[PDB]
Amino acid sequence: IRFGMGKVPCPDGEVGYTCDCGEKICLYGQSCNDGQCSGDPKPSSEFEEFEIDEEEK
Amino acid sequence: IRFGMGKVPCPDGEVGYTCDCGEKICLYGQSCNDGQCSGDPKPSSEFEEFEIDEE
Amino acid sequence: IRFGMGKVPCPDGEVGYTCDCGEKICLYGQSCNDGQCSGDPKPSSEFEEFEIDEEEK
Amino acid sequence: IVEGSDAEIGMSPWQVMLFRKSPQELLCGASLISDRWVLTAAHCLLYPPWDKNFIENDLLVRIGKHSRTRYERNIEKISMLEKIYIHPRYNWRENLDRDIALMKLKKPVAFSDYIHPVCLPDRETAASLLQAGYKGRVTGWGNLKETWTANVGKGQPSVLQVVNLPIVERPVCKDSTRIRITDNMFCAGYKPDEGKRGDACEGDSGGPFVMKSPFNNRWYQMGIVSWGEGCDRDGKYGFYTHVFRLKKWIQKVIDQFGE
Amino acid sequence: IVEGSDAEIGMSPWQVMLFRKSPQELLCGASLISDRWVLTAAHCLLYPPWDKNFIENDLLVRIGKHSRTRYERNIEKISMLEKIYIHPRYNWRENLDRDIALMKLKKPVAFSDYIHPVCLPDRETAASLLQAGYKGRVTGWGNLKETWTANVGKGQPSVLQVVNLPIVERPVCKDSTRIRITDNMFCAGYKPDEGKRGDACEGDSGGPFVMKSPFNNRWYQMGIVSWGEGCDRDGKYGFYTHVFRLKKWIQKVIDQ
Amino acid sequence: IVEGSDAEIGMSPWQVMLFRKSPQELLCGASLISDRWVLTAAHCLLYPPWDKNFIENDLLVRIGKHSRTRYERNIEKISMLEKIYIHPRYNWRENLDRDIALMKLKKPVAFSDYIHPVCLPDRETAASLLQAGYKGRVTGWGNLKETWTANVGKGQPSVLQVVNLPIVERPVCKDSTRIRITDNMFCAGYKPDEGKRGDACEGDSGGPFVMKSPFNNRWYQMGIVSWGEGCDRDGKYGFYTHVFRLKKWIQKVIDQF
Amino acid sequence: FGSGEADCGLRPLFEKKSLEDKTERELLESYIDGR
Amino acid sequence: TFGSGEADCGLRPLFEKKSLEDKTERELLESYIDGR
Amino acid sequence: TFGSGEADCGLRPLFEKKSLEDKTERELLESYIDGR
Repeated sequence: IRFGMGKVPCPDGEVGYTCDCGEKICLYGQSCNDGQCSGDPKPSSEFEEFEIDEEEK
Repeated sequence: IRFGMGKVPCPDGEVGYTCDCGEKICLYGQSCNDGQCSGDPKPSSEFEEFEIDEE
Repeated sequence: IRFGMGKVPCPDGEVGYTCDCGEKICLYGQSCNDGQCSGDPKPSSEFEEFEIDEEEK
Repeated sequence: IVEGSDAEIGMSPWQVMLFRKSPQELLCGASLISDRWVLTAAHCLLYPPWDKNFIENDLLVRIGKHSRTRYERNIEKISMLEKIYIHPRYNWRENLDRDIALMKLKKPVAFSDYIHPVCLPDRETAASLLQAGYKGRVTGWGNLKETWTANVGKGQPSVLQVVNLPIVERPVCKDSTRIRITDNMFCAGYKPDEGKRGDACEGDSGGPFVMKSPFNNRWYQMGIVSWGEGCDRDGKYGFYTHVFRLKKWIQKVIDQFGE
Repeated sequence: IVEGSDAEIGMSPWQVMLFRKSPQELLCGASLISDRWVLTAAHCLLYPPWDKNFIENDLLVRIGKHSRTRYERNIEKISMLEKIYIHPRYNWRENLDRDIALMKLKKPVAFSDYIHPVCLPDRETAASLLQAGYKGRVTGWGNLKETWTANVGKGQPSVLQVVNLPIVERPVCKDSTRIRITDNMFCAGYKPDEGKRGDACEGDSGGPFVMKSPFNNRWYQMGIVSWGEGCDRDGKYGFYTHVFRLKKWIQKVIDQ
Repeated sequence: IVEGSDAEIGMSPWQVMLFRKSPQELLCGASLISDRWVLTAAHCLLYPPWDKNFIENDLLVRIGKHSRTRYERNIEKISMLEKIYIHPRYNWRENLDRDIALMKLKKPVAFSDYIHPVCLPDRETAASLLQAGYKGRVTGWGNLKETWTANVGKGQPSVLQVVNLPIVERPVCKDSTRIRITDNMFCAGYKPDEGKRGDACEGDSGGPFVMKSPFNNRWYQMGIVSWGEGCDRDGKYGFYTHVFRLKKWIQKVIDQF
Repeated sequence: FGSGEADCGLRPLFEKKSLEDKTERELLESYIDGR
Repeated sequence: TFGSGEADCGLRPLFEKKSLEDKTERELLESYIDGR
Repeated sequence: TFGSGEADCGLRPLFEKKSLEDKTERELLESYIDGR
């Protein structure tokens, strides 16, 4: 996937997935209004990753 | 080994090995005392090899 | 052995053996230091040799 | 591939092309890793922003090709997919993290001079080769450039292109973009100072990033073409999926779903 | 190597490095001739005027190297020596006549893409390749410049250097050095009147002088960097141990 | 030999070359006096100032040579030394008196057309021959000049050199050097005004000064090249050891032990 | 079994034939050098 | 098959063994045998 | 006779035994009288 070429356009408002707006890449968790991206990119869960899976020993 | 660069300088007298004296190179059996190399070379080597044999 | 040439270099002072000084020959004892020597060599003797001891066969 | 050259017949016998049945099109590139398994980048199969959600019954695996269009009558073998496994932690949001997937073939392929697997990095090989400065080779049929003059066709190479690129140091990849860069990705490309250049591009995605081990003369796959900003852009760098880190998973699926 | 260029990766697999244990220092170059036999110049081991007489335990041999300093991990091969064999009639007092010596390795080094033995000459080839004009190849990690106390240079090379030098007709060699020349030696180098220039220098000693036989595309070792006056000086040439002439001895220490 | 000439093949069958093993080099000359006994000068084996002090196992004896360097294959014989007897009165300290030595070969040398012993002089052949004016022959592969120039010529000879020198009158010998003379020595060489010149030189030491008795045509060894001042200097004369005198010692030690 | 890779990484047309593709050496030279 | 030891000596695995020639190699060969 | 063994010394087999005269020889003989 190649960003920057407007191939993945952000929906007006809070982009739910990382994408490009004007020419800037709005990280998941921001809202862009035309040529401008404002927000606080800190999603994708706040809880750290862990291991579990059905590998019962 | 490379001579000419004072890496192998020899002492005064009968230079027991080819050396770099002042600027010149002295030969085995020759001699030098700072101001030039004086004397006649030995030689070794010139003498055709041999090996005493019989049975 | 050849003297005069300088093949037998002389030690400054003492001269334990008849050496070659600057060029003039300096006999045993005649201390050399480039500019000739004491002029007086020695030891020395004038009595005629003789035999009076066993050492041979 | 941008700023590349035509590949040699059989110089990349692992290159696989993901073809869409209908409409016929080149979807992505891929790498043969065994006789019945193909490694590729998950985003090719699943990307909601592009309404992407392929079923194994929607793709064809073309192996041993060279011409981007010619049907290599007795050279290329085409295999159908039996099943697809996209990494369960595929984060297509936020940063395309763990962009990796495995496709099983309904029938094992018969290798040849044109069909041969690439090795997955072991550990020593990984630690030895993955370093700032060492070069890797990318191969693909993807777009020749970002954008060009129409007339001829704006792009699309006629034969597999190939370009060698150096591994760039982490801080640099990180400073080259604002997308949260994870440990499961690395970047490759020439720094603006080097007059040499080149990069992967749209359509090269999924393609391998192979390196050749001096210690044993074998070709190992270090990365998978994942994302980047434009193609061959001054300052930006293309990021490849750090295969060796996902190796644990690759093995797991393979072992439980086959051998 | 004065006026040389960095050698290509693996363009000289026989090149060996004589490394001193402590202090760590590069002593000489050498060349792999059999899986366990290395060849080097005698003066690299025994040269009294420099308090040099290296016992078979004072050195180390790093085979298959390209970089001088760095430790090419799974590429180079560091081997220990079992015994040093210096030529019997080695005349270090007069002109380094018969400046040849062999070193036996504790264990036969497995060959790789970077480690391969060179072929020793034979009467035929030797007689066909050793001619004034014909060029040879010198290789080594020694001084890039003679480095005079004023001429600011970098000195040590970063990577192995290689240089191609033409063999010079005996009389010109004879006529250039005041040192007595012998049949066990031959000189190479560019005549002042020519444009190109280059030569071996301190640190390259022991390095192999090789030529490629166009009769079977193989590299034959014709000489060993022995002695010379200064480095790359106008008119002076470098002297190399005439390997082929000593083949009898080289062979004798082995034979069967 | 300064001012000499190439010798004829076999004209001095007793001329021996004292050769050094390692390094290879010419040490001195000598004379075969028997199938296993060689006579040489003491200083060629012992002379502290130059650090010379050899052992039988470090020297070689090349008998029947001609070319100074070439290994004369089927012609020469190269023997090893068993024991070296030096005179217990070798005065290297001040006089170079009794400068004489004998070496015993490990194995006898088979004589040939090129190897034959010289005769030692008897109490009267000595008396009749050792007389001022009588000429003797000195041979050796030594230096051609005191100090030679290279390039347009060399210094060391190619083939054995021969030269005839007249025995000089005692008083002149004495008045020619500062080095005290003795009865155990004699000097030879032409006087300045005589015109003709020549003299042994470095590398000729230990060489024989032989003469031919008109009484029987035999070649007798009267002297041994010992010391001198320079080489071919106008005014100096070479000093050779008086063999006939030290003979009493030689014959004694020839019965050995 | 299926997965084995006993010959993985060895191209039949090149590695098996002591033949290198044009740019192959460029990787080797990017390795042993350090610049 | 016989001979003695390393018959394949002098043949470099990264050049001769793969039909490759180092830059200056030609320079050597010319001196030996050149055109005119 | 006595002496110390074999009496054949001083006789060059290449000259004396073959009745030949080496160049310089003649000069030594003349020195025993001529001069006075």
